[PDB]
Amino acid sequence: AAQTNAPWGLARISSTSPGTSTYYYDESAGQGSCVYVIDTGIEASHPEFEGRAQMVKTYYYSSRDGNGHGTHCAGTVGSRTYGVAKKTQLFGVKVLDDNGSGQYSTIIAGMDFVASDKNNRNCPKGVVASLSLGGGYSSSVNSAAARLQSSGVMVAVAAGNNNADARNYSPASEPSVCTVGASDRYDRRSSFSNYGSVLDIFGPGTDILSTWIGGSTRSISGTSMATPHVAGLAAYLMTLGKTTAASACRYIADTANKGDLSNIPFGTVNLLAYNNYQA
Repeated sequence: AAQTNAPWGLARISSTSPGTSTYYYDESAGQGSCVYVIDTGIEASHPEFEGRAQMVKTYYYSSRDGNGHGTHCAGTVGSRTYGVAKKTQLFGVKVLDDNGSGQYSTIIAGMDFVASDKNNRNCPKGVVASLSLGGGYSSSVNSAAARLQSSGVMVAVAAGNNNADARNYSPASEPSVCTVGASDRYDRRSSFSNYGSVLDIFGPGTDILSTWIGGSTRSISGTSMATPHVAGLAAYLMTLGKTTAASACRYIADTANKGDLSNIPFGTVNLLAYNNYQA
């Protein structure tokens, strides 16, 4: 399938070169997979989600996304226009308040929630969780992400936006999950992207158009935007049967575009997420 005039990041993930604008992908499109977006919520009524999004859990007075961040990330995973995996099921877990903040204890509870809640959902092609969040190093936060991954969920986490080594941030620094840095449309490391040996992969993160609250759209930047590209890619590849939740991060790294990014510090992987779809 071909989506013309796609957001640059979608075109990038199906291309061997920057500078194109059509996204190419297998029409299976993540059907039968599920992606949890652990964030500020999801405006599931947005026409872009086509009834495929729902809130399953909140720790606050509402499950609604009063911020926009979670809706934007969910849009990059799975919206009809802005999403990588256009037929996946999206499940929102609101661990962040409407200012975008959340206690680590709530975030941990949300990860353990997903590890159990997947047993209440129909996801025959597999389960992914996208975590566009983080703070300073915490062994307990890393352990929660490790448990979620161990339970059979492909966990993708943001590297962070500090232009620093991600070893000092959580859950970015957890070895067993997929830690995602950000790139721009010219294949440069995004100016804010964290780096370091703990990164597994880069995805599009600068000037990413996606869904927003109030039935709208906007373009924002962050490793928060790169992470759902990778989460959606994992769901898409799992639906194709090419990989599993336990092996998808390694598979994405195996099949990435290699050596094409600029300003990657010595010792950080130079790998850009790529669907290897041959139309």
